[PDB]
Amino acid sequence: TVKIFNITDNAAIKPGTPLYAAHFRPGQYVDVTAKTIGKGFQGVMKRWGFKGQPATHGQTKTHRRPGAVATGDIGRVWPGTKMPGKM
Amino acid sequence: MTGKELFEMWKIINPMGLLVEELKKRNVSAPESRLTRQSGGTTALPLYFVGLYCDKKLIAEGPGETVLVAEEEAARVALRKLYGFTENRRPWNY
Amino acid sequence: FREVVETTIIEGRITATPKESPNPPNPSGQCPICRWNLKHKYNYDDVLLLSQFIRPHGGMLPRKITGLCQEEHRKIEECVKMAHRAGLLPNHRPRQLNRYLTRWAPGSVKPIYKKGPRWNRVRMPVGSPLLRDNVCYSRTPWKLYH
Amino acid sequence: GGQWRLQQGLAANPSGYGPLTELPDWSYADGRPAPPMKG
Amino acid sequence: VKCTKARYLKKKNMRTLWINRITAASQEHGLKYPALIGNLVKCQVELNRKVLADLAIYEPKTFKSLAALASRRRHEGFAAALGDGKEPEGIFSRVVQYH
Amino acid sequence: TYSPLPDDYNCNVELALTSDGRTIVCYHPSVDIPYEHTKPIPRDQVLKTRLEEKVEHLEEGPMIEQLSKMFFTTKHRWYPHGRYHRCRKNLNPPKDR
Amino acid sequence: SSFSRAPQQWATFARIWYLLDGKMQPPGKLAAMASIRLQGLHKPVYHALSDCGDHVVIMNTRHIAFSGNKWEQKVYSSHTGYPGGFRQVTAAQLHLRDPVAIVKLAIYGMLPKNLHRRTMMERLHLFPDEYIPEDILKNLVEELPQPRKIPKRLDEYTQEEIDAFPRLWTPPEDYRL
Amino acid sequence: FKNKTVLKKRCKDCYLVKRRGRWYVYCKTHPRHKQRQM
Amino acid sequence: SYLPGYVPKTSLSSPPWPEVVLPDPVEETRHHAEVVKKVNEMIVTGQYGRLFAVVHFASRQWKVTSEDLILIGNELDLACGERIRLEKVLLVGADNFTLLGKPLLGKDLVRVEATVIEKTESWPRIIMRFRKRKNFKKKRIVTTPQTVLRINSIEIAPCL
Ligand SMILES: [Mg+2]
Ligand SMILES: [Mg+2]
Ligand SMILES: [Mg+2]
Ligand SMILES: [Zn+2]
Ligand SMILES: [Zn+2]
Repeated sequence: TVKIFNITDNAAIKPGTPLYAAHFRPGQYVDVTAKTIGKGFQGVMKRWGFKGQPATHGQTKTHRRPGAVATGDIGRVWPGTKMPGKM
Repeated sequence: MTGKELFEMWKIINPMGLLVEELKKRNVSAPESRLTRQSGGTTALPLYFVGLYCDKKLIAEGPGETVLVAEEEAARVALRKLYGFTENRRPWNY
Repeated sequence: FREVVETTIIEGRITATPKESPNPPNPSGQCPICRWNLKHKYNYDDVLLLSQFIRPHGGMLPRKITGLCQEEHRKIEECVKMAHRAGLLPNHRPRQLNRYLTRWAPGSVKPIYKKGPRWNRVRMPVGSPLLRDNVCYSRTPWKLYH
Repeated sequence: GGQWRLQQGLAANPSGYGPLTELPDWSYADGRPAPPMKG
Repeated sequence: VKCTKARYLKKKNMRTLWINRITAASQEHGLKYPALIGNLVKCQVELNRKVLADLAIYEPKTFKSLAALASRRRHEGFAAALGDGKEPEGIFSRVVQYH
Repeated sequence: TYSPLPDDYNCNVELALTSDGRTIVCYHPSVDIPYEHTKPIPRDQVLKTRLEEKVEHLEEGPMIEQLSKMFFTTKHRWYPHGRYHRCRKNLNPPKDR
Repeated sequence: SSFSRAPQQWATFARIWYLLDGKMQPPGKLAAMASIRLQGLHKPVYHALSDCGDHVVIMNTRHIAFSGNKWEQKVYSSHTGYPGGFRQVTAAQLHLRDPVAIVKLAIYGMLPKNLHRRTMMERLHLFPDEYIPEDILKNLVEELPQPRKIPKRLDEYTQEEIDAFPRLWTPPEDYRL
Repeated sequence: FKNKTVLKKRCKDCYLVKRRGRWYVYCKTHPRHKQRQM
Repeated sequence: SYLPGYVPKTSLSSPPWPEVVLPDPVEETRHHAEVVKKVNEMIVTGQYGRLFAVVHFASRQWKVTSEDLILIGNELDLACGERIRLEKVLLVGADNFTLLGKPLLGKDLVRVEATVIEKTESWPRIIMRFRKRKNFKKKRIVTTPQTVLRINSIEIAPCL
């Protein structure tokens, strides 16, 4: 992996140079960026934490589904609606 | 031969050469090429209007996409004007 | 004019005063505007006339001293406000968005978030209804609302 | 220019009773007058 | 049905194109289209919009002649309006009479 | 000293009326571009001067953005067309003058 | 003109690069003449299928002027189509973000609403300041005249103009001013 | 302040000022007399 | 001394358009005479070529030149191959001069000669009426007769 770091002009270091872990010191604060653990295609309960439907009390094949996705006046679903997908 | 032009009927190669020979044999100075008008130039679709001058007097002007083809078209215009076969010339009397 | 200085010692002196140009074209007029035949022939651009009728610090002189009638005085006042907002008086200052024909003070108008239907449209005012009566020189009158 | 033409008496339409609309369109090349137009 | 009604639309659109091109050429000469048209009609020159656009494209010097003529007629009309009396009618504001 | 239009861009329009006043005569010789208004025309030791043939093949995206930037057009002109339209096109169009 | 057919066509349908200045101009007057020149409606050879638009280069778009209180009243609305995407920014805020946005939007609204519009937009070139790239500067022909007339601030008046304008009124000789 | 369509001066010390495009009744001695134009 | 009516230079004191003074009529008339004489000598010498004319014909205006074709949309009671004189000449022009009628040029000044060379029919034009839900459908097919003329000559004579 190559990553691009934004620096000012006084922090220029020659290309081809080695960097080690003592570039950082104890007792400080850092930000760590990484690609998270992929979960595949997940539904709304695991992806978004939706409450879902109860198990018993007459329920037909609906325990883990999104309910209404929008209102009836709009004949569409709003962009950014939380749906199953890649997590 | 009604609706055709001179260099569609009679193909020539060096209109600048023919023009300088005609001007030399009728005793006027050699024509100078100058860039009269110019649009674009750094684009892929320029326009160059190149004029041919003799003793600081305009004898021709011609358009083109490059300076060289504009100069060639101006030479053709000058040849048509000298030879009398111009587009607004008198039509044939039938 | 008259000046006062402080140095405690305060005193005022009378300095040189400009005079009216000798032969007005309409000597029977009442206001200076009516006298010099400018009744509907000036705008906010005419900073020569407005500078004749303002104070050294951008404010305005009153009617009993300018000799102006009330319509003309209110028209000069609006022209002077519009000229100040257009920046046409750089030296008559107190104590970047470019403008002209500015009726209201720029910090007092709220943005028109909801324009109306085109029978009830909220228009933006331009110019001055007091300068509505100026000479048109055109077959279309002044548009006071845009 | 209809109101101007009316002020000059020259109809309002240029295709009304002028020489432009009533003179013959053509004639024979030797000079014989054409048969009259149907309009 | 579209063919039959498009005959009317064809005539209307061609007049619109002629007015557009006359507007363009007149504005190149500094005039406006109402100025050109009205003052040509006042000069008794009865060229229509079709041949006026055709002259705008293929005979620019003839169109500049027409534009200068219309501009001069406009100036004569303005001068007559300011004069308001019985000053002479103007060279190009004379009207040929037919009986 | 009066001119209805400036006489320095196309032709020198001079208007006239005949003595009977029935015809208008326009005299308009062209205006020639002056010399002073023009501008002059702009102007390995051991091996052969080898001709520099490089043609970097570009993908559809970079090629279309290069063409569109060069001609000041959008990408939609450069995207292809299908066989229906390709066979609908008239390849022997009528030609006048 | 006794040209050949291909050079005659090239001369007739060649593109021109017009130059337009900002600096105290109303965006809509700039936009009206820019839309005319971008469509090609200034040519008598105009047709909507003739593709006869030209290039318009507007500079000093940071120094435009709005008449009235349009800087504080006129609102530009957009909607990022997410629930809550509705943004309404004043002309002042839009100008302080993007100094070409106001002129660009005025020209965009005045161009015809067809599939040629974004082509004309890509032949439109806008620059906020006096700086123009060198290729464009070698491309330009005909700086078009400015629609507004620059009302000439008081300190710019010559002393000849100042003393030629008559003094209208006599001030009293005892007033403080 | 209280919103009024008709602004009335309830004292001799009330004064009318047009600020930020609206009329206001201000009273430095009786602050309950403060009025804002609608 | 300011004249009575003197308004000082403000923005609205004077009209925005520049002041225009027209030429004095007698000098202008002599100028018209000299311009017409110059154009007449140009016609006499023959310093022209390739005239065009705007000609009124069959309710329409045609901008014709020599060796031209025009398609008139009605029958013209003339046999094919027949020379006629077009007469209602609104304009005749050339390079360096044009002549304009008010509204028509005199026939002693310009002569347009054309020739009927074809008498034919137009391609079939479909006239269809249809109104929906009211059973309104009619079809008609017409062919308009037509005449193709060739403009032979445009001749001007010294008469100005
Ligand atoms: Mg549960
Ligand atoms: Mg069941
Ligand atoms: Mg179950
Ligand atoms: Zn007064
Ligand atoms: Zn109170």
